[PDB]
Amino acid sequence: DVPVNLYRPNAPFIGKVISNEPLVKEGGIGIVQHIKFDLTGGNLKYIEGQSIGIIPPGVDKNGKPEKLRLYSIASTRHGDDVDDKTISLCVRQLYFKHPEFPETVYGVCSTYLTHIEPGSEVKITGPVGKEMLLPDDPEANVIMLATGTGIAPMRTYLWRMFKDAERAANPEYQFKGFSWLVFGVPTTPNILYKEELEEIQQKYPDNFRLTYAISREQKNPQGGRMYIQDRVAEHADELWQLIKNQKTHTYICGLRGMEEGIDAALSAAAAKEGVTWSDYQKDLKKAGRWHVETY
Ligand SMILES: Cc1cc2nc3c(=O)[nH]c(=O)nc-3n(C[C@H](O)[C@H](O)[C@H](O)COP(=O)(O)OP(=O)(O)OC[C@H]3O[C@@H](n4cnc5c(N)ncnc54)[C@H](O)[C@@H]3O)c2cc1C
Repeated sequence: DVPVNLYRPNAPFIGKVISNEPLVKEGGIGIVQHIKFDLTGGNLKYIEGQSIGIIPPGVDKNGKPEKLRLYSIASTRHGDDVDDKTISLCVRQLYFKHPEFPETVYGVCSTYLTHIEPGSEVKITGPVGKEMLLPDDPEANVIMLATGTGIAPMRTYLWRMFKDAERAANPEYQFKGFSWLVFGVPTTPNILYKEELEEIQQKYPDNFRLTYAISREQKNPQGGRMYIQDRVAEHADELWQLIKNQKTHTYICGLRGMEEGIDAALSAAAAKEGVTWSDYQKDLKKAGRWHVETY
């Protein structure tokens, strides 16, 4: 039922770049690009929460061909234009390292993607993943805890739930539950998809709550920079109350490291009612209601 491995690394789909647009506004940190690919001429289909592989050109330091890197799909199954013809990614350029020659390290696949030109042919594999799927139940509550590019699967869920053209295309999914996105980024210009996220909250105030953790602009009560874990702590009792509902799903996505703080916050909330969060969470994971993709 769920499409998986329609294309594999030995014989990838060759897609064409339609557009490559910047998501970090002036004054932000780093480069994150929204890249849309043309799927016509192949049979790549996918659903919300899945990933695709991209195989970048070139060889590694040992002269071996570069292998695929996975990227969370950032578009709904219908693509950004709701035409079933495209797929989009949300790609951050990876960079790092200290003063030792050569000092500048640029990630191979992310540099390739973030600098890619419209018209370029790209090797795509997948789709893959069954851990980040959105329930078919339109009355589900959906908690979304994202940092940076971890917004990608959240965009797929939220667009499907709330975009006019999506609602028109999906007669069997008219979302009437409650969704809450807690989104951590360093600056306001780094709020990926800010305008569209805020448009959704304005239009659906009873079905969508938007909470930011902006590290360079906000401080937690302890005086440290504000991170997602701090917002989860701030709203721990509330989030726990929602998690107790049999129909609530929670999604966590982004660079590894935020899970520990999230668990600590929820553990303290649950303990007040005699619940050991780590046990409850194991049961949630087994039930398919606790969804994590960190990298
Ligand atoms: C399921 C999944 C979903 C993903 N979704 C997205 C997404 O939506 N958007 C996105 O941008 N990325 C996403 N990623 C990450 C992506 O797959 C790549 O790993 C990333 O883009 C970097 O690869 P690259 O070739 O640029 O870097 P590569 O050249 O592989 O370089 C990566 C290497 O950098 C080395 N390194 C050394 N020091 C550091 C350091 N301080 N910080 C980081 N690396 C260091 C590590 O050894 C690492 O293996 C996802 C990954 C997974 C597994």
